[PDB]
Amino acid sequence: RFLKVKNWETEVVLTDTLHLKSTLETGCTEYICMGSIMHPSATKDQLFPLAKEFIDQYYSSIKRFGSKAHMERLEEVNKEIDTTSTYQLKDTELIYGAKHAWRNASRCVGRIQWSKLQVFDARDCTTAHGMFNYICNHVKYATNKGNLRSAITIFPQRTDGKHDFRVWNSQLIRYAGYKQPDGSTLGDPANVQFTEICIQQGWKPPRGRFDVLPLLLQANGNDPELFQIPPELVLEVPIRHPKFEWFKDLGLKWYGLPAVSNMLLEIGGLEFSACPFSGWYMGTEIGVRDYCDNSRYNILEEVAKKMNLDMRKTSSLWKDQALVEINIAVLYSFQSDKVTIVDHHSATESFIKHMENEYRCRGGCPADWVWIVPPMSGSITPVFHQEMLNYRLTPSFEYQPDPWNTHVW
Amino acid sequence: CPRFLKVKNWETEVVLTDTLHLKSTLETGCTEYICMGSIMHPPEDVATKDQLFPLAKEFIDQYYSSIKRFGSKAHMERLEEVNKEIDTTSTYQLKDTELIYGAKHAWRNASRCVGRIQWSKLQVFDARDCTTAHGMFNYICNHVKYATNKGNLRSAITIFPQRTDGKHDFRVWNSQLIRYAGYKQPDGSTLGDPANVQFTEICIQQGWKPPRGRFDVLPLLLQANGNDPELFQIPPELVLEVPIRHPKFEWFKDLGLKWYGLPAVSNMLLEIGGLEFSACPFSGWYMGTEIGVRDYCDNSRYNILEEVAKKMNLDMRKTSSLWKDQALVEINIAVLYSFQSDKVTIVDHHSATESFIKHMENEYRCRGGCPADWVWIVPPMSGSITPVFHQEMLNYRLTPSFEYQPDPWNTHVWK
Ligand code: HEM
Ligand code: HEM
Ligand SMILES: CNCCCc1cccc(CCc2cc(C)cc(N)n2)c1
Ligand SMILES: CNCCCc1cccc(CCc2cc(C)cc(N)n2)c1
Ligand SMILES: C[C@H](O)[C@H](O)[C@H]1CNc2nc(N)[nH]c(=O)c2N1
Ligand SMILES: C[C@H](O)[C@H](O)[C@H]1CNc2nc(N)[nH]c(=O)c2N1
Ligand SMILES: [Zn+2]
Repeated sequence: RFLKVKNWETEVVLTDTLHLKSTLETGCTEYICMGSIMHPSATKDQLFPLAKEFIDQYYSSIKRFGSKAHMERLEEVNKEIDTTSTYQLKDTELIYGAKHAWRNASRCVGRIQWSKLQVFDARDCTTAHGMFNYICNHVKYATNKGNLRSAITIFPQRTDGKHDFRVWNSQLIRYAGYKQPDGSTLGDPANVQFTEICIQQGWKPPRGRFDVLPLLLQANGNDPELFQIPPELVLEVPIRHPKFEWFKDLGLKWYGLPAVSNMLLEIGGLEFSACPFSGWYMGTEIGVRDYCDNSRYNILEEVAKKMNLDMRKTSSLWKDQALVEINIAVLYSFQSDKVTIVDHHSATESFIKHMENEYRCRGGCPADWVWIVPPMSGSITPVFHQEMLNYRLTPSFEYQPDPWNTHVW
Repeated sequence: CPRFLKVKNWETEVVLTDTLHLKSTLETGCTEYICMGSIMHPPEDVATKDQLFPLAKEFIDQYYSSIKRFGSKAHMERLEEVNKEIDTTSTYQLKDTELIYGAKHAWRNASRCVGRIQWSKLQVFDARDCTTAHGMFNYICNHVKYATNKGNLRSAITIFPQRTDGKHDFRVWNSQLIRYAGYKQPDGSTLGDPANVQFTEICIQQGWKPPRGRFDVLPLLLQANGNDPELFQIPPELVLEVPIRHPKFEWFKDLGLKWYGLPAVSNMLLEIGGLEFSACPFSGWYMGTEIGVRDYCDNSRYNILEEVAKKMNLDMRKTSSLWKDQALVEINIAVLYSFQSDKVTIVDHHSATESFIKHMENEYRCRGGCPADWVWIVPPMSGSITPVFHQEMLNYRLTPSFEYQPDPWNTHVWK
């Protein structure tokens, strides 16, 4: 079927044909929808049709479907799968696969940029020291003195499952979290477990509120190893407020480079368990979730107090006032330090434009409303009013288990 | 489908187990290859004899299970009396007790409603003896006055006769009992509520004389027994309204905003045991954001962010200053303050969502689940600083239920 999606603000109706091409499951059925579940539920024989499908859409994308080059590649991949229990992507294929996995990421609001992605091939890597060198170069390239540039670094694909390359950090750059005797938590509570694994591995914690975690790198199934990122490569921003001169005294900072390192890139049936990728921040990521989640840095009440707000009744919306002021500060700080950042109004605007683009040239755009709508001021951004269809296209980024649950030393 | 499904809360790590989904009765719109969770709405004939039997049995069984009389003499006797009735008259009539049970459970089952902690406290008015539009008018006035209660609002539903052959439907043509008119001007601007322009034009055609103001209460347009609909003015003393003022900004009063106290949906269809109640207006009380964020600040609605931002002396040329966000909070502070001051029941989105989490947890324990539509349950401002944002939810359709239905002017055969 052709499916329609309506924007209820503009009455614009788009027509989705692209969904007919998906094979992977969403988790929903005709009787139960799991649209708000965060994580719902290879061999020679499995591997070839997947390989064939990806190769097919690649040569289709470059308008050479059924070409001699196409036929040979199909033949080449078959004999290699047969003889080696796997196969290797051409460079052009790797780049195409990585850009399209971003393009297909239904939960990403930043996808208007999908084709501007710098791809670093690290499939010749064999050691954690190698991984560290590769990741350092990535961080340096992507940070670019504040003029952030999208990048992905791709390490060797999974083979027998026992020689996995893994970045054990969930992001390349995050702040430590410490469990106080107090019972309270210093730093970022989200990272308390990982911080303790690093300490247990020999890392000497400064026990501060914003200590950059070391890299914990696993290469070829071996034990992971600790590395400190050279600090001149770690760009950070002191958060200050344009009208509240007391905001600086709060002592808040964040890092400029968002770099997810715990996901799995899947291309043509090949699995890349280590593929750190980075872009730039949407302000709410920091100002709403990182800072104001009860299970994170949880600063709302501190801020509302310096704002001298009545905090006795919820209906004074003191939390909503403090939240807006915090997010103003973050945007103002990054902008003032010339560090790339986008606000949720601009970002969601761009995404509606991107959707339109994708429907026009590709016949659809998979999108996850639950994730796309910003965590504050939802209905005054255009994506709130935009119906979206969610479905799974490959190449893709997938979740994988945390390494400390499968690996033994 | 698996017998046990798990939902997690990511803020509190609390995990809940759902078994109620097994009783799901029809389509969500989703398939295993595509999710339609953000789609708003995913023949003039009626249920046949053979279609009606198992639907009725299913409901009656469920009713007698709820009163701990499953398999009793009374249960089996009711089943037989219903069956005889469907067989000889092609339909059947609900007992008052079943009617009340069914309405309460349609609310309880309403996956998009955050106020369901209140579901068992619902005044049901049986208007199945109604025959004319004047009678519908009488019943609706009585509803409004009861539910309003001088500002101490009480949830209520009034239920008109069920559908028979489909050519004799009772319908309230209004989408809500109380709403403000909208008027398209020759120059393209809109006066009043742009959402209601179509319906307003219908009323005007039907004989209504429009004051052509910013907040004119619309008349009722009421259809009884499949006849042409008729106009009635709701007595203005029965329409409680709240002028919007702000605790700090004294200029806010000058914006001349007000809203009505009673939210009352009148265009949905109530389905009980396969019976179809096409006119079933129900009402509760407002969550502040419904008015402060959607009614006032949607671009296609009253759209007042700009005017408010101006009076707040905010820098409005860069989006990153968050001038829209700042004014939105203030508008919603005013709405809550104005309702509380006039002692009209209202709930803020923090209190409401926390109550719904408690409600949901209780439902999981006593009922084995609680269907919920995250896209609708999460508030339209400040989403992640409410507890429902972090709550995984399962969405599925149980019956009895409230359902959407075509707009009556689209289907009506004019006499
Ligand atoms: C360039 C600027 C970018 C912006 C502004 C952006 C924005 C976002 C945001 C706000 C989210 C929600 C994540 C959360 O709430 O935790 C997200 C998710 C995601 N992004 Fe993007 N992103 C950008 C670049 C990228 C790049 C370069 C990639 C990969 C090459 C990418 C892949 C993804 C994926 C796979 C998700 C889903 C996360 C999950 O399922 O956990 N994004 N993005
Ligand atoms: C008593 C206090 C109540 C509160 C605070 C409340 C709150 C809400 C809210 C905020 C919505 C979303 C509305 C929107 O965004 O348009 C909603 C939807 C809904 N409510 Fe409740 N409600 C209440 C009472 C009731 C009652 C008494 C019923 C039925 C007997 C009911 C049935 C529904 C239904 C069926 C929807 C679905 C909306 C749709 O799909 O169009 N509610 N409610
Ligand atoms: C269990 N989830 C693990 C991954 C969590 C995650 C995945 C992808 C993105 C994010 C948010 C961080 C981010 C990443 C990127 C590339 C850009 C951005 N603005 N923000 C978190
Ligand atoms: C397509 N229109 C169908 C009805 C739209 C609608 C249904 C249910 C609720 C609402 C919002 C009004 C409302 C009703 C009730 C009972 C309570 C409340 N807080 N708010 C709109
Ligand atoms: C329960 C729900 O799935 C979960 O809280 C989601 C909701 N939407 C989100 N949206 C974004 N962008 N990021 C998130 O982490 C989440 N969390
Ligand atoms: C496209 C999207 O489903 C639509 O804008 C929804 C989003 N969530 C909503 N949530 C509520 N409570 N009410 C609404 O009208 C909507 N609109
Ligand atoms: Zn779904």
